Amino acid sequence: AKHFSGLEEAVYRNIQACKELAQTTRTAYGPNGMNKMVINHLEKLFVTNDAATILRELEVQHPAAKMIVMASHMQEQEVGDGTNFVLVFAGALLELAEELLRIGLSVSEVIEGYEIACRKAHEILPNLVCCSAKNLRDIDEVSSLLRTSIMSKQYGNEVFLAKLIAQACVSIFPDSGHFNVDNIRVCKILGSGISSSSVLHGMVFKKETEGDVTSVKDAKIAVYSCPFDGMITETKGTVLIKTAEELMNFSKGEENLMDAQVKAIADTGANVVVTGGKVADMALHYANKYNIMLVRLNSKWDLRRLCKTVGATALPRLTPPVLEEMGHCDSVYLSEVGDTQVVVFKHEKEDGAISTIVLRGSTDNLMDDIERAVDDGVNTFKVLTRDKRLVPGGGATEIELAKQITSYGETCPGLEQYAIKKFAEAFEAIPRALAENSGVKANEVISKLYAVHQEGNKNVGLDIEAEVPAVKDMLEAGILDTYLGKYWAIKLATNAAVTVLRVDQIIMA
Amino acid sequence: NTKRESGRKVQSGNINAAKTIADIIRTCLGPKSMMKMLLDPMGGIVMTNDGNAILREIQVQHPAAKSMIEISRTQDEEVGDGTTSVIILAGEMLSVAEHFLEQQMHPTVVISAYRKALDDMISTLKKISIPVDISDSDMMLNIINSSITTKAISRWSSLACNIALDAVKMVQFEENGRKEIDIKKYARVEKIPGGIIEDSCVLRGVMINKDVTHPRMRRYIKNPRIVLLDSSLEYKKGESQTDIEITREEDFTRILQMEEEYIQQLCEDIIQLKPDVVITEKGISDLAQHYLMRANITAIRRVRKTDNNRIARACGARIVSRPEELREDDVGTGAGLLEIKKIGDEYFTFITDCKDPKACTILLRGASKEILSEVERNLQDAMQVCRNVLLDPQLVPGGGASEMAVAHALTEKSKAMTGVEQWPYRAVAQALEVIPRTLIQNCGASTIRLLTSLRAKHTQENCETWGVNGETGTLVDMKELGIWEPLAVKLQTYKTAVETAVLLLRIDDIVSG
Amino acid sequence: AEVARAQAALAVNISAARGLQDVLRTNLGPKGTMKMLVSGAGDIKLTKDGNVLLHEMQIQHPTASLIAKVATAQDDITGDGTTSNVLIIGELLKQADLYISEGLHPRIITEGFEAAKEKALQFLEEVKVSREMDRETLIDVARTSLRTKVHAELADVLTEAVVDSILAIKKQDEPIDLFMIEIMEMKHKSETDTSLIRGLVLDHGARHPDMKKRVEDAYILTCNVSLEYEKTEVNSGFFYKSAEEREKLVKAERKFIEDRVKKIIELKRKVCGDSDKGFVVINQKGIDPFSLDALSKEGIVALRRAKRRNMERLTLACGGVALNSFDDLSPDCLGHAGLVYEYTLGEEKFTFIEKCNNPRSVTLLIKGPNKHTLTQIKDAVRDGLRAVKNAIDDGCVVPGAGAVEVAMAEALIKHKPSVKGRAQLGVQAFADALLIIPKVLAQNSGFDLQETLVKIQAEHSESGQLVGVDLNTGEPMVAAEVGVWDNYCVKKQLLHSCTVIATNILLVDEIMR
Repeated sequence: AKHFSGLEEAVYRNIQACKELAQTTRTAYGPNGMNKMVINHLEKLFVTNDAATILRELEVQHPAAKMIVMASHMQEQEVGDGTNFVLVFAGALLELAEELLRIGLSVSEVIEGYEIACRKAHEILPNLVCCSAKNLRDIDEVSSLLRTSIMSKQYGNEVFLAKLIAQACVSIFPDSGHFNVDNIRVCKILGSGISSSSVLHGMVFKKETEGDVTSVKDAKIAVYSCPFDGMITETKGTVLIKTAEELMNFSKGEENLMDAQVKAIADTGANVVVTGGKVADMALHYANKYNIMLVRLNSKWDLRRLCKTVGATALPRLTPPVLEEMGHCDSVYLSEVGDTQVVVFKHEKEDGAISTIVLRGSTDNLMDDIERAVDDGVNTFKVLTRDKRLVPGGGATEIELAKQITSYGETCPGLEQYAIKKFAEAFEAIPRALAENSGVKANEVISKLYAVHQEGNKNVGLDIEAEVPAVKDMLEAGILDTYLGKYWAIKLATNAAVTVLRVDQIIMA
Repeated sequence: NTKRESGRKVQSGNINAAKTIADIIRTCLGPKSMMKMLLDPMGGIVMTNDGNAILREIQVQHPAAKSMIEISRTQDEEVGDGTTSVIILAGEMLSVAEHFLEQQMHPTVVISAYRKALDDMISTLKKISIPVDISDSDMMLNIINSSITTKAISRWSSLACNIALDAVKMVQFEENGRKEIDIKKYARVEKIPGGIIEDSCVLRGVMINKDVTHPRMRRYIKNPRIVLLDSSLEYKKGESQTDIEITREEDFTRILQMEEEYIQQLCEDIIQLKPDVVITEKGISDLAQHYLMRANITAIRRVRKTDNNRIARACGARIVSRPEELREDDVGTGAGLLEIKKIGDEYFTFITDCKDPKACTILLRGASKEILSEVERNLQDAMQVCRNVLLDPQLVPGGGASEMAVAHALTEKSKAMTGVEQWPYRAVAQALEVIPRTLIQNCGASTIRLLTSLRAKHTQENCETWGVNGETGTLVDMKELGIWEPLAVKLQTYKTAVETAVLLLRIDDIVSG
Repeated sequence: AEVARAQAALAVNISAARGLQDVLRTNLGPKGTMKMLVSGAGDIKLTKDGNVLLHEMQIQHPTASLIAKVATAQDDITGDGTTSNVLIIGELLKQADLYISEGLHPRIITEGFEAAKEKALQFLEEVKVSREMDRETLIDVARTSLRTKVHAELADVLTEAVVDSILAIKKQDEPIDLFMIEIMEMKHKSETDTSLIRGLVLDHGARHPDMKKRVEDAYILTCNVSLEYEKTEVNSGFFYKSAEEREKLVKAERKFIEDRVKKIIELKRKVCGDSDKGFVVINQKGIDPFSLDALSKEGIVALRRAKRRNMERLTLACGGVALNSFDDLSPDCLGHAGLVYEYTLGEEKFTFIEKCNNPRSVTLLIKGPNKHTLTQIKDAVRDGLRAVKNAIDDGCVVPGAGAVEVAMAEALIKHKPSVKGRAQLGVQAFADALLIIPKVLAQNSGFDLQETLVKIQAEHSESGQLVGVDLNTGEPMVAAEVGVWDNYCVKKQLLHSCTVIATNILLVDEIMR
């Protein structure tokens, strides 16, 4: 990648990673973010305060950033927040050592100072763990629990989403205690309000849904990418355009063709025949006359969505579905989902593992913002299934370690002494990532947070109370992190930065 | 078209190439040995003690650099070695005299000087050429390992010289040309892949690797009998011309089948007649030689008259139309051995053929397939010594004072032969002393004053036989140094070199196209 | 074309030699770092292995040729010393260049190198002791071996699994591991981890509930040319061409499936009884869900996707024979695996064929979520094993961590070569080239290299205490003490490639372009 050299990657590319990584947290992380416009090769305005998205929405021009970008993603994997953390925190890690270089402190030397401290962190981490809360059937406990993660990644409604997002994951598995990486596949539907966004379950086809409901109770489907446009391998679908008479004649044969089609599926049984392909006129009205449910123009996503929940496979060929190829759902029915009429399947006692939260608004950005938020809620649910542990929100938690980490550095010495106390500095950037996102200074806060001096309820969040920096109790605020997420957060950021600290510049043939 | 060129401009470009040609190898030549690297346009290193390599591999500088690789291959053919010598000697001899003498301005008095130094070479050579006995493979072995150690190899010097000793004697022309001048066609060199020097068998004759390609063929039969065509192969090579159909897949095949079936019946006419070998100089076909190999008849196929001719006398095989048709015989034994010796499953049939014209393709064995080449080269220039010492037991002690051995005798004759020619003679008197002094300059110390002391030692004590050591730079006996220089090599490299110099002296104009 | 001459022909050689060599000093020892080379793949390679980054991407140099030559064999011979083989010659050269910079012969300065390496090889032979094949004894080496190769925490975390691999050897004769390397890779939640498994493991398995988890009596049917065919050792053809052909093709597959599963199940019926003994077919392609189910209810353990190389170690582990069909077979060809197990960690189904009749193999499941991790943490395994195996492969080992380094340098007594300074100078750059091993380690930490190094000598200048740079702290240690020890193959061989390539420099006095 880089023919470039001259002690560049260390003194230079590493901070540029932090550059790319900063402000994508520091004004994007907190009780809220502050919007970051993005236009992909798919050209549209994408507002992302979520670390993972905007990172992947940008394309890495570094070997440097290339490494730790995943450390922020794997957090969204592992946690669902503290991804902006890895942006700021791991971004706040090495730029310290940028001094150590000009301080005349080596790489392999000062890594150790950073190395041992994550343990000391991971050793301090269980301390400031503040109580804990778990009921996987609580929407309420989980609502405030999903708050901290959506907050950082959502400028949209924190509480009502927390009411919606802690609904579905609790609602789709009512039991829970077993939770799927994807237990909720939101059905994104534009229109009405972001409040019109609601919580449904099972599968939803927002795609064109036709025929008619002959069973709202029974949901049986053979999921197909096969066109009923006249694509079937039973007979040979053959469209003849060579003469207008030929066109008219096959359409007549198309009635009996579709009679070989949606019949053959409901021959195995079916209600919705899930059609990822196309349906022509004589076929449509036949299946309308055959009175099978045709959801039409199904894209691969709703397939990939529905393909998992029923256990059936979308077929580009039309055949009568085998047991494997015919899906069943709890119930298939037409309900306005967030008050827009589309078909909504039911999988809950089906084993569920798909909730459909209709994500709404009058613009995609409304439907996209919560889309950034809801998964953090989906994420922290499993983070809840893993540990019940509550550790308060960001910016209160860091100061307690740092003070110890600093006194730890005091007990550290040997030339990594301050290299540990550097790690002690990587802490305060998180409340600063809130304070900067708020618009006041952490030095004040740091002054205050070591003035008020206690550590783990004392933090300023994104506020209009942040005119003057004003501390709130994170555990108490309804902003509730966990041990793991922080323990995950520290880990990768401590992991990815010290190893990109170990890099050299690239020789090229 | 219409063109004219001038003199020193064309004369200096000679040296301009000739010098650079002469340069790095004189550090590569002799015990002091260096790598002449080429940077490929491709960017790769090519590291040689040989100039022709880097020369050939790169842009050809027209007047001089085109000339020498030729006289190199002229020299490389002569004794087998000394391309490096010729190319450096000429450019050397082409340098100091010329401009000096060409500011004195004359082609010709320079030309006569080339011969006199080349003559002052000859005599004091053959004067100080030390006869070393061929009756002793030893007194060959002492000098034969000496010229296999020329630059980088003391290793294969042991084995390859062993192979070369009696081979050169065994090497014969087919005129009974002797065999002291013997070529590397009659010495023939084919390295045989794999095996090891412990596996090495001494083949003083030829290997016919065509002879046994499969165990079906005659093997370990003392001497073959090669039946050439003419009856045992009756004559039909043709085919019956069956119809062809592009429709059927089989009709394309059956026409080609009918072509091989007649030699199949010619090789069948061979089976009953029962040769041990059939040489088919027109050759045989694929399915036919199966029939050949039925009767234990090895087929030497599509082979020239002479390969058979030499091998026939070499392998001791008659030349007949048919075992029941008698012109009688060529030779029943030229070969005291038939060895079929295999590395891999391809049988390399090594037949040691006593004093036969043959190929004398001499079995040589490296530790692997690859280093066989150097062994061959170590075997080639080992034969060089033998053929040299078989030619002239006289050769000169070496380590480089041989190059002085002429140089100072020139200085005396410059004062003796005199004329105005002394000045070319004196200007060519200088050329021969840079090369050993370079070996001694590769040694450094004072390579200059030592050579003057050598130049003393030349006339003081000894011209060459007591010389200077090339990797040392002390007064040494080039006989006691054990580095022996073939007399003929001196007759060759110098001679060949002076001529390209006379050549590039002769041509002061080069028109292109 | 372009000829580079003399010191110009020398410069870029030693210039591209030492400088690029100097580029690499972030590494070599646990105080060394990783070095990032992004290949043309855009791959992030952070490596402390010298052998690696040479060939991958290296700034174009003619010198980039010979460096790729020597350190290859260094990883080939030992597996370590490769990160070492870099830093010797430049030191040697930077020191040697002076004499040439002082106008002395690369020729003569060559000859002190060659002369000096002996007494160090002697010293290596002298300063070594037998360091036994005991794992713990090899740990200290494996600890340290991977250190010169890679990072300590990575050098450490493998050292557990490392010597265990060479512990299971059969009295295998190799300096390196072949079959003890079974590389399984999983995307993990731990970047650096490796699951060490004895014997072969199969890349993927096939799990079924009726399919036996751990099969202690396992008659191994290796399988190929799968259920899609009907009692055929040859893979037949398919028609997917037309959407209609795809439909009529895949229905007969059941019968093709039916044959083999039948042939399978009744093969269990012969040898195993009905379900009475465990049984394993290993279907090295997919297993069709019928036979996936039908072999499972049979009692057979049907394994999906074993590699052809998994096939290779497969029948040796169970001591049986491979079959390319699913079909009734002589019971001997069914291999008996004292254990066939299948382990699913995440997505991958790891078949454990254990109690391998030949424990020629063990299995290393490489972990990382990230490529560069999965890339690199694999890398340390591969060189170190080869290195560390030398600790068991050679009962002799020799101290690492600088302990021996200052000793030969002290013992060299450069004036003892009195002959010229051919030797006496070339030995001087030698003791210099020796100590680059403590240098970079004393370098990479605080102080200086010398500042600690000059201790190391003055420390071991008190003789008999073999002292070196403490690997990480760049400060003195005795490497014999902890057992931090570089392979008898590491240290003995290393000087050889070092002396020759820097000599190759000195033998190139010209590079043409």
